[PDB]
Amino acid sequence: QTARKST
Amino acid sequence: EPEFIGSPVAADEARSNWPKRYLKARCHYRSAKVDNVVYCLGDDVYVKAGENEADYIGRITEFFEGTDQCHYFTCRWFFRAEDTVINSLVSISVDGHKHDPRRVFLSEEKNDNVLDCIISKVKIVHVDPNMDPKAKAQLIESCDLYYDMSYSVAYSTFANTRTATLLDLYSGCGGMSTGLCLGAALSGLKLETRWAVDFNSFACQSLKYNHPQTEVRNEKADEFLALLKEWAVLCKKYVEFVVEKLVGICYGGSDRENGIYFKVQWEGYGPEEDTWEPIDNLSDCPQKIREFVQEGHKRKILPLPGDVDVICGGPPCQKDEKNKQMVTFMDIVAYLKPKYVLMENVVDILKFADGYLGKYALSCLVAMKYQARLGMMVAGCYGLPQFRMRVFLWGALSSMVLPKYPLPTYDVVVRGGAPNAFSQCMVAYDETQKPSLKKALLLGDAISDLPKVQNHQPNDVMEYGGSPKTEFQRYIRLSRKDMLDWSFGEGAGPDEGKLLDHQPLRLNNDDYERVQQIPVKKGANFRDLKGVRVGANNIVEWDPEIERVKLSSGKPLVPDYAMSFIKGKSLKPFGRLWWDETVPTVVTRAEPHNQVIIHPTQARVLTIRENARLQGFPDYYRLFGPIKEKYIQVGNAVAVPVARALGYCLGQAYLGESEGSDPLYQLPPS
Amino acid sequence: DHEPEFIGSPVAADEARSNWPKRYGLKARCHYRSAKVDNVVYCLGDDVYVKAGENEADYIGRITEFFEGTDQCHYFTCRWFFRAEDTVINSLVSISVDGHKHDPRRVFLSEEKNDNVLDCIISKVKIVHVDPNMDPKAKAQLIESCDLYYDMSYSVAYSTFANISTRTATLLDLYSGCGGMSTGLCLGAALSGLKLETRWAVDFNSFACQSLKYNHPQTEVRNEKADEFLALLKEWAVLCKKYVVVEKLVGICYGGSDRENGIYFKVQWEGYGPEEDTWEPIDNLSDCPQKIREFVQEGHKRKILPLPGDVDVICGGPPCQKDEKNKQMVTFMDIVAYLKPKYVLMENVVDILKFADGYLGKYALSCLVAMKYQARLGMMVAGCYGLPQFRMRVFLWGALSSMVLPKYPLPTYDVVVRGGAPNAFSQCMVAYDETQKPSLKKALLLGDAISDLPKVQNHQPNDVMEYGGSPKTEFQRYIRLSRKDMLDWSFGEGAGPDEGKLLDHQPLRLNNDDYERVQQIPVKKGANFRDLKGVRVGANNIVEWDPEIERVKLSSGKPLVPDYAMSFIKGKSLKPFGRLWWDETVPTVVTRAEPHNQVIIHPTQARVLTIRENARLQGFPDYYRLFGPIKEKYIQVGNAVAVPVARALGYCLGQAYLGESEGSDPLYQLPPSF
Ligand SMILES: Nc1ncnc2c1ncn2[C@@H]1O[C@H](CSCC[C@H](N)C(=O)O)[C@@H](O)[C@H]1O
Ligand SMILES: Nc1ncnc2c1ncn2[C@@H]1O[C@H](CSCC[C@H](N)C(=O)O)[C@@H](O)[C@H]1O
Repeated sequence: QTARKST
Repeated sequence: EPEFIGSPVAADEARSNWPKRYLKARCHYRSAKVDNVVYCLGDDVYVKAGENEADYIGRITEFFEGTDQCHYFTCRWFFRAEDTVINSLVSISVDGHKHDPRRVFLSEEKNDNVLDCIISKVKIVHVDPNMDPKAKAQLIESCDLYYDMSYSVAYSTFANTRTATLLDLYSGCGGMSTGLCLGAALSGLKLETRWAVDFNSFACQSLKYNHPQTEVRNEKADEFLALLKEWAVLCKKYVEFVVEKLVGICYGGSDRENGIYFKVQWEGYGPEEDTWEPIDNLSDCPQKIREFVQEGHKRKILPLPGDVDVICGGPPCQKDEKNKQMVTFMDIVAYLKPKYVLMENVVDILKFADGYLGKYALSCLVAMKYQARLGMMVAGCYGLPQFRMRVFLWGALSSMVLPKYPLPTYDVVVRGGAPNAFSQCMVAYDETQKPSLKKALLLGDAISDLPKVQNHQPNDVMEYGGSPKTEFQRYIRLSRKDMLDWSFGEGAGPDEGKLLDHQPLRLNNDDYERVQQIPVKKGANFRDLKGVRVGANNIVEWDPEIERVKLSSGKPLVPDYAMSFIKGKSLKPFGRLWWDETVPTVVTRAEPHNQVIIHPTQARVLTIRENARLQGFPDYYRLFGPIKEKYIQVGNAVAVPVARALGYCLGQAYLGESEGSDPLYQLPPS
Repeated sequence: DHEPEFIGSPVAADEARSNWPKRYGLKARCHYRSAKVDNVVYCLGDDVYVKAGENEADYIGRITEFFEGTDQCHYFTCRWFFRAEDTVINSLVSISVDGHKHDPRRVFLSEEKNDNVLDCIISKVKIVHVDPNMDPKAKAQLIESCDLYYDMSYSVAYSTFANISTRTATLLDLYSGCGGMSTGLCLGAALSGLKLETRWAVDFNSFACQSLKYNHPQTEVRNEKADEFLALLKEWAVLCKKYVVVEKLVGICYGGSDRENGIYFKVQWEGYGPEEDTWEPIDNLSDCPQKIREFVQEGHKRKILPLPGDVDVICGGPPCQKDEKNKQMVTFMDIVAYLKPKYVLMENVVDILKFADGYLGKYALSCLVAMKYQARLGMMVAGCYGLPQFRMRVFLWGALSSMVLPKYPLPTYDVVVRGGAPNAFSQCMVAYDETQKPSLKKALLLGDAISDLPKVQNHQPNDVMEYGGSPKTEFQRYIRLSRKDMLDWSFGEGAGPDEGKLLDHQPLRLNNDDYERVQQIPVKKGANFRDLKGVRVGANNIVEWDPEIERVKLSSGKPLVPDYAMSFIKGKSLKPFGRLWWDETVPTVVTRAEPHNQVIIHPTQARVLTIRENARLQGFPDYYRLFGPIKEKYIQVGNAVAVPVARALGYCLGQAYLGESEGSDPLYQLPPSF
């Protein structure tokens, strides 16, 4: 559904 | 004491049974009593061998009385995983795989020894794969020793429409993948490359171009492996922005810490903004991944153990150090367990550390209980205008038929520069004059066709300035379908009839100058440049007369290093070669000073295409990247004809067509 | 035996008021130069232990006053001594950098006092005063012969540990990026009159190095990691010790693609040019000295690499995105520990002090002092100093005991600081408390910064264009100046390249979707995506679709409004696809310019603020070249510390180096525009 970016 | 029990002699049916005897046997019995125990022919035994060293294990094939009146027994030998060519190096474990101190291989080898030599009796059983669980185990419990296989010192052979998937490792440009596939096609088998793993982004570029369907992977072998293991586990369960369409999966990476990352797509974000993200951050969107893994499985984007059928070698060996890549390779083989394993590599393997690596491979294959065999093969004998000798290592399951090495198709003379450690690994004819062999090619045959181009040709694609002028040239310009590439299936492959990659290295001006300067005679080399002389041992020295010539730049005729190569001598450096002959090995680096690479008549050095022809590359085959890299791509490649031959033999093995075993095979047209 | 009060004697007639009339207006009936607690009498100037609250810190003091006051109650006021634990830096005394640890018996003399009853005096202590100049055993003896020593005063103002009581300087820029800080420094140095050269710059990014190298031709630009660079440094020291087909040895390293962790040399060989060169391990090289020997001697002469003996300044930006990475703080202090500059300067984000309580801030400070290094710390805003942005960061001054420490420059703009002023560091910051500084220097705005510039459009693939115009405003007039007028000086007194030209003026290209989107954005002041087919309203101001109006298709068919815009901040966000105006300030120039969430986009031009527009926003001289993909250099600019700020620093320090300045005043004011 969703996820998040990383440096 | 050592008397011949076992009743009278063989009665002279023996000389029919043993013609050679009549070391000549003047009599023959069926049994013998040494000490107080009695044995008969066919028994298994221990022979006392030399002083402070192991005990030959043997089967008795003969009991006879030499003309000496001395009493002998002839026995056929059993080999210990050591006594074989793999000696020492029995220690290697691969993924919890190891040799089994009581296991042996039946040799057709025989020796005759006096009887007192017999220690005692073994019990050596024999077991075939078809027994399967316990059925073997029960036996192995019973026996003192057991053997499933046979060791032949030749090739070190450990030997007992359909579709096959192939995995190529360390495959640039897919020379071997391709050739193998072609041969396979001829065999009647369809061998398609379902995955290829290579580091070089370019070789990957080329492979992908010419094999659109295969799954190319630009990554280290190791990574691909770890990624394989996870891919299996994860494959099992199938599971601050909104994601979409995970397009990619990779383990490790440039900076990436070891672990799985997915190429991600965010809604309304475009290709740019697609990022590799760690498995954890994607937790929030499991379903996306569940989906991705789902199709991916059906599509077989990554191999699982049952899936790999045949698989290609080529790990570069530059012991623990730069040898690592073969370890990795064998590990792959271990996890995946394909039916067939083909490994190519240079000859030194058998020469270096006294053949340490050849045996590392051999063992790793056998302790894995694969049937294994190997041979050295020269590129030229197969239709190339060059002499390139490489080592090929065959392995196969016990469920399968061990392939064999196709013999030379051409008249090239082999000088047997074979390492000792393996003395008879060479696939060569032996003298049997089967001269039904073609004429060893020279350079002219290969390249006389190609149109004339200059030092700077910056065109990947250019049409042909002519027509195939020879049997070979006729051959290498042929449609993907006239050979059986089937990369594109039923239809015509792109770049139809076009001549591609005909380019030389662009020489810094002056080079263009020294080269322009050269004679275009037959034997031309730097010695013809105006500094020439001789010595008791020939040493180029400046003629003590002429002043040093300077180019149209601030540069000399640049003998500076040329003058000293092999401390002089070395007629090899700047100089032409010509149609009159062969290049021993096409190399990765085109550059004149040490290489005799120079086109015979054109003053340009040799274009890559040429080198590819030399390498047996079908012309329809494309490449990518700058020049210098294309060069490498072809320099690394296995001669395609050789791979083609292997591909055929393999095809037959896979299909089961074959004949009672021996190292090498034959074929008509091919 | 219970006496608990003041001895008595002249009570000084009155020099009492003369001396200290804060009383005589606390309160004092009279004073005494001695007092008797238990068996012993304490005079003044006596170092003593005072009783704190139960369980807590046993104070340390010099007695200033003895007196009696209304209500009676005998009092002594002593000014305090400071244990490194009592400083801003506590708990970190536990830190060890190299052989450096905090001497448990060591203190720092504040001027801070308090009044207590003679009842709480535990004993008196012998606190000896040291001094930087002193020999072996000169110090040993004083220290041995004492309860405690103090070499420095700790002032809480700036967390200042300080001493108590043309030319050249080499510079090492670590985490240099394109070297904004470095350059700026080198520019302030010029004013101070000091010649500060950047002889080494170390950054991991390839592009950052080229921009830095191109703009500073003579310098050693190392593209590698601080770790690696350090390993090299040492090993190189070892070599300088020793010697003091392959053809030539051009270069030296500690292999970064992780090689095997050993030294490597760059190799050129016999009729192959630069493009083929390789790294080969030192061992892999034969016995041949002439190559190696002559390389080390030649390089050493050229000081191509530092030895501890010579570095005069070093600055760092270590990102540090207990310790989770953040290492570069540690590695920074490691390199510093190795080389012993005479000065240290460290830029980082304010958040250090915040993250968990300035753990890192106190770590840097703690290490710095533990090495016996004058240290002070302060927060500066880019806007003061004249930039159309509010950019606040933290600077660490590491000056040496043997030297004077640089102050911090007072704001050169009237921009209003409202301090995010995290606790421990509340007192560390640069501003005018309440003072009619009257630097009218009206706060700079975008209009002033970018106003003179040729129109450019979404796609502009030309580094070098022409202005075709003259600077509009004092800033713009100021921002375009020859390296000479500005002193960049890195050029041999001959003109720099790219004179009077315009560079890197070009935005990044938006994929046609985004491009069109920005196309439809109005030119009004408050321009936002909110103004698109499909408007919205609610309590939240939240964006919810128009309807009666439906979607849209771009040429590609993608919608006008990506949903995320609608989604942002509960949808109350007003940021996506926003225009600036000429009267607007960017709080901070950011490493990445994309329209999606930030309002990055030209007041009038339909495009994103171009790289050069940002460099200007960041204070880069218009002659400063940037290299690599438009994005990479966007990043280069975003990361960079404002050049004007670092320039002011370069000035204050510039003097500190030549030792001209007053003391004990934490901050400066610069003469013209400095
Ligand atoms: N460590 C590694 N991981 C993955 N590929 C590697 C590798 N080391 C070498 N290689 C591959 O080794 C290849 C050269 S040898 C392979 C030639 C190939 N058999 C053919 O016939 O074309 C290079 O293309 C490189 O990609
Ligand atoms: N481990 C490391 N080793 C060397 N450089 C590093 C590094 N980690 C981060 N960096 C560099 O730190 C830089 C950010 S700090 C640079 C800002 C600089 N003072 C200026 O204003 O120009 C990044 O460009 C990155 O390349």
